[PDB]
Amino acid sequence: QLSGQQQRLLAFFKCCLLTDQLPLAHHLLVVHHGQRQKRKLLTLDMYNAVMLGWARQGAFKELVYVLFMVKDAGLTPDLLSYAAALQCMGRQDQDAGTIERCLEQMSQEGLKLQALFTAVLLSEEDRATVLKAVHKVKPTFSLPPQLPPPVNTSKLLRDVYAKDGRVSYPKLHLPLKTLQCLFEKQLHMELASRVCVVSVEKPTLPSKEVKHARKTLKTLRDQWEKALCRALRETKNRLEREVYEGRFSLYPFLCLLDEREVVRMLLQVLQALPAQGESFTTLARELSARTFSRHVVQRQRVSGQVQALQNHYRKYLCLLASDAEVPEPCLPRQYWEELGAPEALREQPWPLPVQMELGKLLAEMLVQATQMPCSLDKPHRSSRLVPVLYHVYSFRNVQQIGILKPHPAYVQLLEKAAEPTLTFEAVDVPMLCPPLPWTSPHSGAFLLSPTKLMRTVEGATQHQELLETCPPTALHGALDALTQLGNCAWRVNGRVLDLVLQLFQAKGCPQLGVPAPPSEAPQELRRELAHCQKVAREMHSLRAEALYRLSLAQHLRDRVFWLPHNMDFRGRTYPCPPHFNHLGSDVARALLEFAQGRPLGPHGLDWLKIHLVNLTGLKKREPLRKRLAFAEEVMDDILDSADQPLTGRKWWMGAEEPWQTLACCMEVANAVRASDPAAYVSHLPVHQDGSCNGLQHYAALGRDSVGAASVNLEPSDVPQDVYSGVAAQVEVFRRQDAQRGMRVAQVLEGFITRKVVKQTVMTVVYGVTRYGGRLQIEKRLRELSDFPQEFVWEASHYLVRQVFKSLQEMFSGTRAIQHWLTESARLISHMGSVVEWVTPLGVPVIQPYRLDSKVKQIGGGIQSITYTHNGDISRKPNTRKQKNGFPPNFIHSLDSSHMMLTALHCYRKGLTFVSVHDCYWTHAADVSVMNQVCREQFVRLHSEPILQDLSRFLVKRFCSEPQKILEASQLKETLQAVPKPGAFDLEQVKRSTYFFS
Amino acid sequence: KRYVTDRRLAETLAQIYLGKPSRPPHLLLECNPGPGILTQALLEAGAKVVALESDKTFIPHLESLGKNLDGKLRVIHCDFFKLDPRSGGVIKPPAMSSRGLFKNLGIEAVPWTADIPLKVVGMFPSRGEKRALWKLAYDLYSCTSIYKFGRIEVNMFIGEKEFQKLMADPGNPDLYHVLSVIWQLACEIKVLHMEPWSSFDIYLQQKLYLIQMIPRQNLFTKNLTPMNYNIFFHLLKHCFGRRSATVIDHLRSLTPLDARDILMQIGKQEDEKVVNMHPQDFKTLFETIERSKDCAYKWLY
DNA sequence: TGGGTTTTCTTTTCTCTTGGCGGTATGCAC
RNA sequence: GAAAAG
DNA sequence: GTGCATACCGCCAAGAGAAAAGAAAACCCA
Ligand SMILES: Nc1ncnc2c1ncn2[C@@H]1O[C@H](COP(=O)(O)OP(=O)(O)OP(=O)(O)O)[C@@H](O)[C@H]1O
Ligand SMILES: [Mg+2]
Repeated sequence: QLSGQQQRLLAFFKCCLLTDQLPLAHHLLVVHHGQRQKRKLLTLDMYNAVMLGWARQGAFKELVYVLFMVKDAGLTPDLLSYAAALQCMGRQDQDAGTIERCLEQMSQEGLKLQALFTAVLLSEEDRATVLKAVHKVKPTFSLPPQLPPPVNTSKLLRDVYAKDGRVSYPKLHLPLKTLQCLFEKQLHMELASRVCVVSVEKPTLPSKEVKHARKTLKTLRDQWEKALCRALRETKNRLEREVYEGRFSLYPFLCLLDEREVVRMLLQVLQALPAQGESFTTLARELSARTFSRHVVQRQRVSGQVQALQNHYRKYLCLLASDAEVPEPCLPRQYWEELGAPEALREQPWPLPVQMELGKLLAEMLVQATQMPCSLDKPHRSSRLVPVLYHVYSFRNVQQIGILKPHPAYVQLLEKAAEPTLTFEAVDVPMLCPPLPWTSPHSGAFLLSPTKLMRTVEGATQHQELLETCPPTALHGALDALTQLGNCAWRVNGRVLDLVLQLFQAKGCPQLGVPAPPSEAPQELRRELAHCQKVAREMHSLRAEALYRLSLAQHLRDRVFWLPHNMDFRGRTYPCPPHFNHLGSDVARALLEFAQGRPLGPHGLDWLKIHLVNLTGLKKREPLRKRLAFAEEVMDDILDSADQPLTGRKWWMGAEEPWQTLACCMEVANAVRASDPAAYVSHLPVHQDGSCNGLQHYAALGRDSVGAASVNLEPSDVPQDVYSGVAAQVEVFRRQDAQRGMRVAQVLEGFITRKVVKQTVMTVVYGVTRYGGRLQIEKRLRELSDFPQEFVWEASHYLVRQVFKSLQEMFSGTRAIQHWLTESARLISHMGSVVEWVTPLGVPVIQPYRLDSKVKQIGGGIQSITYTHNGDISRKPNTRKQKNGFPPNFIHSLDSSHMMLTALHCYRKGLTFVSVHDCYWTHAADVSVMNQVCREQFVRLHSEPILQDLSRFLVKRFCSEPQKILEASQLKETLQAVPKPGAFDLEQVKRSTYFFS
Repeated sequence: KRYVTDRRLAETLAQIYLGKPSRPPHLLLECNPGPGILTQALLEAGAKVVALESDKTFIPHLESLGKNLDGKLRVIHCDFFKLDPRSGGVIKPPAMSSRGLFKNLGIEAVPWTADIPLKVVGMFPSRGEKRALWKLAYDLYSCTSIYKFGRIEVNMFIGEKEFQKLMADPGNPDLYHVLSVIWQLACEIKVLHMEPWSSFDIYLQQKLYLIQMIPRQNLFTKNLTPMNYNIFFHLLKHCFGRRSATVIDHLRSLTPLDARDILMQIGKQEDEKVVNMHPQDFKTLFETIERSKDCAYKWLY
């Protein structure tokens, strides 16, 4: 790779290209001419950048000067140099003989005229100019015609992507003009880059102190606005002086946005800084990320890409709009590509050091520019000026942590002048329009903001380049499934919102999930103060997140909104808006319902009734006929819980999922009071969930008859649970341990239930330490009120044992597959590699767990913060993490593939399908069809030899070493040592009622 | 945690542990008496001795042979570093509470400002003089664990490394830190004994040393209260976080008050470094801030 | 062989590494 | 330091 | 050719922020 300062200079010249500051770039290129120490740092890419810049202006003298610079250091000109020359000669309307001479020289040196139009990444304006320049000399030369788009022909994705089939793709309930207007609304939101929402906290009455503090804060913010502006222009002139002499100043990066936008962003991050201040490097990363994400939107605004996106989008909406018909039905990505696709090349992220210095410069200039009067008690009093922010440190063991903490007077000014509004970033808010179809790992989700295909903690990431090395048709199913998940219109259940806002604004109800305010918090002495601070801080954080979620729910109350979906590195699908989505708590799931509704038909209402029982937590171990009989027994309780939620018999609070049960009670109450219940149009999603879907996939891989009986892959009249049986065995050992000299047996009594061992028995097939089981079986015991708090540790270690004692001689094939996966991960990580595998749908998955992280240091004024490179710069895979991660990551890849196949085959049948991870949601009318499709896709996924295909792929990928195979023959034989499949037959899963229930 | 078999000059340390010959109500809380040779050396003094052995293998013999002592030993199974539970469910034989130990002894000291209630002799392990040294100071300002009832002497063995660093002043500026400031004003720590570390057997090195940990009445003040101590510590660690800076820079990092005004209240003038601070200087820097009652915003802890 | 280090995986909200000195290498004015 | 989802 | 300013790297002390409570055993550096 290049040097660090080489990256600084390359980013400098690229940002001078994007700020249209060519004399500055030419001057700094001239200053590094005349020395050898830093012209050695100058590489061909920087000269090509200045080459292209002077090309786009039509300048020929500087063009020839840069050519002489390239030939002066012995550097050979590249394809981009001749493309830039042809661009400048096309723009200048050069004489045809000289362009002829240029093309003869270009063909003489060894260039490929055909490859320059394709291999060189360049805009369509550059393409048109170079095409005109060539065609003035060679008018018979032409580019190859566009091929028809490829069609994926894998066996699992053969029924989809087959044109000889009867399809009924579902269509949105909104017409073409409405969706165009929603597109314009979301475009304006993403151009504005921020959303202001009204807080759902009850308003404080106007007072003299409130408005006085309001005016004081407004005057202070205007003073800071002018101070930030003055400091920004003084820094701008200092950095321009530092560019005239040859130095990397960060001047074009500060010229990437207008001054008002940078001052506005700095005022925003000043506003959104808590009383306990955030880490300094967190502010640096946040400011760099916000500057980059606003530069992206500004660049598409200036370049004309927004208008092209509009022109493509109003044509794309004819596929989804109800009133508009396409001539040939097709998938959204296929209609995006069959329509003339707008050009969207990836924009490269900034170099991470330069990101850090931009963030640090903005943070330092915010710290220095803002000053407040120290004595706010008397405005007429003369007061010295103190900084609004301070650099405190916090020490954790060896660690020294820099924190920017606000002034306590500024904080007291913030809570005294309570702000009625709240501000969100536009990517943290649900989309008002259907998202862009995922046509590549670079285009999709939000309209103008870049969204990653795979979620990652680190900035530099191995997953995206692996997503790009694969064949183009490999990711087609995953992209179409993510598009289908994002193409689900959501709306807010306003009644549940009314009840939760009723309880939030008053004294909260902590048992239902509505947080209580710290005004109701409790208020040897130091022990009481410490407990008061701890409880108050926990309640305050909980109510803060509830305030954010409820404010977003109130904002989207009358709007149809879409949640674009993203992946993790293992393939599971997460909606991009973080606060308000259907993967959240019971309250958030109760708020959300489908916007398009389906008539219930002949079997809808029954499923709704079953769903209600499924949300009570009662009759979990009963057949569906017993669940429906129970729902018919408690119908009056359902009607009273719907009609009188907080003023009646309050049955729904006793449910395991109370707000969801209340919403389903309202849906059932509306449906049974309809004149024709088949004609009732229902918008409430109905959920089908797998009983230990990890065990389901494990038994499907191993073909274990006992496991496929135990988790419902074998047909049965009753549902089967592993948790109840194991908990019964633990109660047998607890009764055996009773009436002896052990106190924990009589302490436990009836606290051994499904819930306390649920997490452990769920986990154990993913290798769990005996120490982690203590923490795993103590929070569930700590939340119990009848449990004594003294014996939490004793009962925790009592439930660590007698569970693994109960789980011995159980799940033999599952444990064998676990052991083989664990040893394969251990030996792959032990040979200095990361574990990599391909899903049956073709998605490549790699594990980013490396120890000994590479660290670098920034020299600065306020402090020196350490930043970590993780984009393959670390060269040691972390064996413990790979071992502990592979047996769950493979199963998560498998059930993500199952969900994607179920989604793609339900889409062809006109079904609205969404999914929480292993919980498939659809309309109550379509549940059986979904069930049917689910079962076939399970049988279609597991008819394929996933273990054997994984083994031979692992042999091809990780066993091809020229010399390392001598020591790697042991891992070669362990990859060829899948345990044999048992005697379970998969088409019985087609007849399994309680597979998903 | 070392089991010492050497009897070398045990009488001299026993007599300096004894103090006044007339009074044997002073008790010796001997920690880790494995072989019991040091136990017999402490019994040669004639005062009552209580053992706090924690290892289960050496504890059954420790209850035995106490009849020959005619009641000079009350064996309690615990360890001196844990005492008051921090994240604790029930009582286990390795760790008990201060109330249980003090009710077994029966000794309770209502006033802190009176004469010393009790004496503790002990050791620190090969790794962990810093952790338990931090722990005793945490117990010592806010009255917790062994210091919870009274002003108990903790006369004990330390490494020589600490006795260089903990008794450091701005003289010898290379080794100087926060435990130095806390302990040198907290206790009057003098010279007792200087035995070699490798001379003592364990069931090329820094030499062992012995210190007197005796708290001072000057500790708790109208401005330095036992409840404000965590405000105090965040000065000392932050001021030594970057130690080549003036105290004005660290006060502007830690306090919204005019630092130069605080320095013209204490006396040092505007160039003066955190390394050139005596331990009492940090205490005075803490308490000059407090009496400005009009300025309510005093700290950024 | 003896001793320091972590405790199944993913995701989200709340809000947890820096500093000082000294030595070595390199580039520039007289 | 806490909470939630799978 | 020589001395001084600048930038980069090593390296131990960080005060190994108190948990030195804890049933539990395997992994990597010494
Ligand atoms: N803690 C966890 N560790 C690993 N995988 C987990 C964990 N929690 C959930 N999963 C994964 O999510 C799925 C289980 O989710 P869920 O909470 O519904 O449990 P379950 O045992 O399937 O539930 P139920 O029996 O109540 O229907 C499996 O695919 C499993 O691999
Ligand atoms: Mg489930």
